[PDB]
Amino acid sequence: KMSPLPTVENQFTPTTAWSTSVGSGIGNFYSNLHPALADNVVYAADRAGLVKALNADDGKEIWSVSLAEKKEPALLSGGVTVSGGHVYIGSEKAQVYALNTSDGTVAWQTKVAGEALSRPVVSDGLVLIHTSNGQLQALNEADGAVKWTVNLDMPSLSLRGESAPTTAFGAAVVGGDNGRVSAVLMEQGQMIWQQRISQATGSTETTPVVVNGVVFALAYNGNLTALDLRSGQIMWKRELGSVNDFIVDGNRIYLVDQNDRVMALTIDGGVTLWTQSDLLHRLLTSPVLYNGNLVVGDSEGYLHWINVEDGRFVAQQKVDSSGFQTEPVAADGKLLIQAKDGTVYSIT
Amino acid sequence: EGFVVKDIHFEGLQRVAVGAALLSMPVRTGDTVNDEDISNTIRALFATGNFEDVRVLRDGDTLLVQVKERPTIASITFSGNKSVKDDMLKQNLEASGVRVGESLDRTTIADIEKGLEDFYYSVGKYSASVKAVVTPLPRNRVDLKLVFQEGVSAEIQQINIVGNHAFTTDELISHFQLRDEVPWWVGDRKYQKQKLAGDLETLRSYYLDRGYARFNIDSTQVSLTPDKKGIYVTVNITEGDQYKLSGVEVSGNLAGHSAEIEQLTKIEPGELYNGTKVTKMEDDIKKLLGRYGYAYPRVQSMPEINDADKTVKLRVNVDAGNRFYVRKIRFEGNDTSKDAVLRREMRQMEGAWLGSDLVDQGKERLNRLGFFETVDTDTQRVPGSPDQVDVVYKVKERNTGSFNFGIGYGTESGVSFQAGVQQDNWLGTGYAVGINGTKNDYQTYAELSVTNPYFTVDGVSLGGRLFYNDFQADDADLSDYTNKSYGTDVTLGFPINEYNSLRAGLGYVHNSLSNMQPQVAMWRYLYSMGEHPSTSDQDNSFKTDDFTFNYGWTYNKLDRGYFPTDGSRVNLTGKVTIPGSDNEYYKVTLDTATYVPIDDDHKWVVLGRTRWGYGDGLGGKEMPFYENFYAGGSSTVRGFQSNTIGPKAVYFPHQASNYDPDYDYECATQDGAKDLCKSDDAVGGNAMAVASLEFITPTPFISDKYANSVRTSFFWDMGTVWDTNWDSSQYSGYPDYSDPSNIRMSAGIALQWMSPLGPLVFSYAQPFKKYDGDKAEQFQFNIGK
Amino acid sequence: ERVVYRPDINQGNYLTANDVSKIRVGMTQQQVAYALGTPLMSDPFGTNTWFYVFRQQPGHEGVTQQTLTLTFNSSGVLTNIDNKPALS
Amino acid sequence: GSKEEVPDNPPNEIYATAQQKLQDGNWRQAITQLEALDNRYPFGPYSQQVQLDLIYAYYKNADLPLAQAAIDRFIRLNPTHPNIDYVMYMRGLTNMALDDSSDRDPQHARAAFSDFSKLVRGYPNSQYTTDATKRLVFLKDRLAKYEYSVAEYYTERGAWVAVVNRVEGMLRDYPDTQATRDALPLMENAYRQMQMNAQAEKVAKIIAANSS
Amino acid sequence: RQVSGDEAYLEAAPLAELHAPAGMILPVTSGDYAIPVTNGSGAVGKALDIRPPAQP
Repeated sequence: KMSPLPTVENQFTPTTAWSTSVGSGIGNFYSNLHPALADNVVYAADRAGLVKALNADDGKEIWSVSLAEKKEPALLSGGVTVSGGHVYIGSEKAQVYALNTSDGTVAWQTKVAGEALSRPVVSDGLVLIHTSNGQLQALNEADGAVKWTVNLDMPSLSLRGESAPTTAFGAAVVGGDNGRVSAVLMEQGQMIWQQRISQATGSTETTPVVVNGVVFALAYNGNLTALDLRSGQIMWKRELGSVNDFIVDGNRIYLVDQNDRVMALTIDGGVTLWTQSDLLHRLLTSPVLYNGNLVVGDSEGYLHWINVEDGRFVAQQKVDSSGFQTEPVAADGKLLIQAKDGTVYSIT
Repeated sequence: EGFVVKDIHFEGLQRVAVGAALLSMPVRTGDTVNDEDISNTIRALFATGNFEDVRVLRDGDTLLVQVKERPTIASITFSGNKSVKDDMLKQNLEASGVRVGESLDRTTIADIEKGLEDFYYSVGKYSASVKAVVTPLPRNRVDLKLVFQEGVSAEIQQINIVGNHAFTTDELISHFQLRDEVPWWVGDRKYQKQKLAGDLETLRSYYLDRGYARFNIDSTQVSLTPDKKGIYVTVNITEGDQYKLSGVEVSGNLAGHSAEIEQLTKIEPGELYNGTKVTKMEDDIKKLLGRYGYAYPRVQSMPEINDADKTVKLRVNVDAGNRFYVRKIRFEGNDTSKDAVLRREMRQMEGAWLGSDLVDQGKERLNRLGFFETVDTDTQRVPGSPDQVDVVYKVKERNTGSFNFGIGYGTESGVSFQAGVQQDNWLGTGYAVGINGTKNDYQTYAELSVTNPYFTVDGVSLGGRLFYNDFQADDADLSDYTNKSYGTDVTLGFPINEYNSLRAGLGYVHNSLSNMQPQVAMWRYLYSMGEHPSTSDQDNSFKTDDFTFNYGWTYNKLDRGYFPTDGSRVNLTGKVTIPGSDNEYYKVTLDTATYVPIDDDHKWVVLGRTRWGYGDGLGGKEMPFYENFYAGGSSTVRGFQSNTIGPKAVYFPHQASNYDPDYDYECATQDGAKDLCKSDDAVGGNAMAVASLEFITPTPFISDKYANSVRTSFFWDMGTVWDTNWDSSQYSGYPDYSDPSNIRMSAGIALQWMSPLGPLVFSYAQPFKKYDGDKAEQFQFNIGK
Repeated sequence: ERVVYRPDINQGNYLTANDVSKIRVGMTQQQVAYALGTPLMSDPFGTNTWFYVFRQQPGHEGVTQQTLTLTFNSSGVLTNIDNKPALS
Repeated sequence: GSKEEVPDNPPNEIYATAQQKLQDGNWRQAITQLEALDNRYPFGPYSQQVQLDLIYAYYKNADLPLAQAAIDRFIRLNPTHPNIDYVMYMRGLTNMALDDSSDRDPQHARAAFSDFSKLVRGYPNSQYTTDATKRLVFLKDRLAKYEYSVAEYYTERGAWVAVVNRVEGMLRDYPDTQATRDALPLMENAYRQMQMNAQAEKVAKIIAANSS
Repeated sequence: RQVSGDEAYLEAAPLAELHAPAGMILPVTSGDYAIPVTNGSGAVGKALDIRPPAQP
């Protein structure tokens, strides 16, 4: 049922700059632990509690601390997002860690509402955490004090959360696990508006982007909508798409759905440009732009470079036979990714 | 004026005859019909379930009816069903409305799909997608073709508890059922997923039984991965420090029983809050009022909190309700089992005043029989009465014709084969017939038993038996002899209590001995019978017919059936020969096993076992050696060989067809047998007394959700067997086999679990107090039998 | 008998001492039926009679049952009341 | 070990073949020939004969749950057919065959009693009335015999109130049955156990005035 | 194994109305479980052709 590895005449040779192993990884457990690049330094971690810091050029150890005691797994599954000399990691034991970027020591720790699966989001002096029990909390960047807490309504059957809230003009636009994308004030946590995007075939059974007063959010079933930043009213609707995560480049939208097919849409009405169904029914991660091409890693451990204007495969390379689960990172002209065993990979 | 129906007419009637459609019409030929009666007529033809598009309209003077019948189902072919066979898929559809020969509503095709999907959510196929394909035919027909597709299943991958600090997360998930952390192959509990359903109530009872009276479960999330093949479970809890029970106040309508309720709701202040102690008081009131004739008493408890003293005052509300009487007690679904079989397991009587608990216990006694597949209760209000009710039990019977084989393994007896066939409802009278056999390294047994559980209307049982047993002593680590035996045993079982039961009955047993190696102790019994065999021959034979009266008493107050942590088990079995038999003896066996805990959690148990056995002759004769008692092995005293504890054989100088060629023998004339010979071969005795004492400990190298499955126990086993008829004077050169002071002791470690191969039990012992001839067997196991 | 298990045997009527006072001679069936109702035994045929049998023989002893017999007339009005602490 | 599939044969050929399978006694193949004949032509000029012949085939081949279903279909679709009286009769035989020949969930004979009753009420001069009446006498006897067995157990148990209420129920519904007269001493005794000699005497008067 | 159309029902004991004493009478007979008087008379048991008749 899984579409086999497509045959690609490599336009160029995809290579591994450096490869550093980090802990035992996350395994077959669906987490979100992906590396984070900042000031030529790569921060990655495994679930067990091991947190490292690597050089973005060669991948050498600067510091390597563990977040476990007498060991019991720290259960890191949320992160990592790095800002302001702080490394924020969310665990499944209702904890939020803040590590200094210098030595890797704990600045502060905060007991949250539930399983912090969502990657932390840093806007203003607040750290946005979205737990599994539908509790959007904002922890103070300074000391970690829980400033406010928003109860996003819980569904019957649940998914792995999840939504990393985006922020624009006083508000934190976040998605729900029920099918509603919400917008709340950053200081009070006050509800502004709510919009429902989901269809119900009873009883048969998510990071948003703000582009010029337009909020883009995708439904858990795979319905796409453009939302007005002010009212939250739906502008246009298309019934295709899904998790994992999408990205918006200028006036085009590239995304990967439940059936793991890659396609490009227009920012205007969402019309189709091209559709790639050769990586069909594999387990691709999120797509990210790296020097003109779309980069996606599947479950077998192959990366796939795709031409953005026709959907043609540019390149294909075996990187780690352990496979790929978490999302890649393409910043500072670099390209990172973490296999299921915890090994971090720089590309080309 | 309209509309005078001069005539009726139909168009489109195929299967539905004219009379069948002319029947359901609320308007008929000759009537005066307007738009209100036509709308009622159309909606009436629709409620017949024969058409999908009905149309009634006027002609000049004739009321014309146009219809289009529902497509008749020609066949239902399945395609892609791997987990479910085609035959049961048929029956589940027929019990839902759709079947061959009948018709389908094309608006219910989607409901058939999602209806069959739901069956794949009963089991773990959360990705199932059954597609229905409808295809027309020459005449008004249709072939339903259900396309099945399941990519599955889901092993729930993690169970996590958030908000716990008093107890570790792994320790809490050790008590349920259903777990999923790590499904180790050791470990038996398997990790699939369905409705919990009250697995929180165990976690609820865990905190509540230890004082946390405010313990509240905020939310429970059952997570799914993007691939619909992975399940998580997250339960958020909120514990509540320490709470002492200060007092209990009773409120509500008490039905004038305030005097005795204060007793049921009394406490000794101040002691720790206990949930099951509160649940007990709730049911004690419900049972007290039930005694005073109350059908549905309702008792509720709410803990009023005192944060100042960290104590809890229990608020209890009582509502006795009303009285109800049972008119008839009916039984539906028993096409085989006669009425008396089901009605004999009741505690709510017909006519008598109603008791809700008495009805529920009626359901419990029925499924405990295991005669039925499902047992449903239904208390119906008798028409035209405020109180009289009918308690009806609906049952779907279960096939009690079972073929059951079995294999085993253990140092005590090697590989063991159990094979037979039992019918627990022949032919539906409650009787239990069964031809069962077994195979062992030193014993083969086969029987034919018939048992009536309700010989009397009170519960006394009468069981018949017809057996056949072969015994080889040389393979049982004893002095070489063979005892071929058979006979019939009838017995009565007296349930004097749910904690105690008595046994009594007669029995005939024939023992044909053969191939007995001549030795002093064995030969002494032969003289007492009146036999004089050769002390130089291996060949011999002895047929003995015996009639025996038997009595037995079994006491069991163990809390848990598998791993006892508190309680005691006592069994006493006695035998005696009634005059007229060849032998004249009596035998009394006593087995005791008591468990005593020493903590709140009952994870430190001190087990003490004792086993007593004694028997002797009556009128000059002596107790048969094939009724001797033995010790040593996996069950009696660990650290010794099987049946090696006790007397040893003193063989006579003999010569036999062996054929005396080259290898080892015992006191053989060719190997120079001039006089009596001391041996290591045990024979057991007519007097045995062993006593064990083990310290059950928590298993120390796995602190996951495991330790509550495996049980370690450091033991100190000891015992002794002797012969109260051994002439210590005539054989002064040989050890005294009549002294009970020879106590053999031992000590070691044990292991227990239920494995894929079966229930295992390891035991590494060591005999520090041993005597001459005692063969040591330190490592012992048992895989099945 | 002596030592056998014989669960609990009750029969259809529970009569407390403070509920037999509600019935005074001259009442209809309705009143008697919502005071203590419904008396399970009405015998054929010519006579009307409500037989209330507080039948408590669940244990091995007693054997403790008190019976309450009521008699009306042709128009369903209480004429006779018969209470008896049986049985000795 | 029957054979399932059916060839695409001429209309009369199959029916003439199915007939010979019916006249001989081999019902298993008679069904299969007819079951495919009705599953290809449901509203022919004589397709109602096929429905009639099917019911007879299921009944003689011990296929009762299939017989009842075909019976209900013929009644629902043809409630005024000239031979609907015969279908009602076969309906009664089916429920009667689902019985004892024994207090084993008597609803199958209790439902059979209703099926024959509807036959004799609407069709007194039916060709099956006399035999149906012979069965009605037997069905009424065991429906009373069921209550007797329930009364006999409660007699052994000691539920005297349940006994007399059951015999009263017997005397009400089944007064002219054999089991009723045999249940009369059970009612008298249950009265004497509750010290109701005034009532047991009434029962004794009835027993003395009647011999069974 | 299930029942063949057999003459087990022709063995049943006939119906006889229970006589009522003086100063007494029986419980009222209900509508259901009552067999209407038919004088017949047709063939019974194995003598009754239970094969489905039809013409044409």
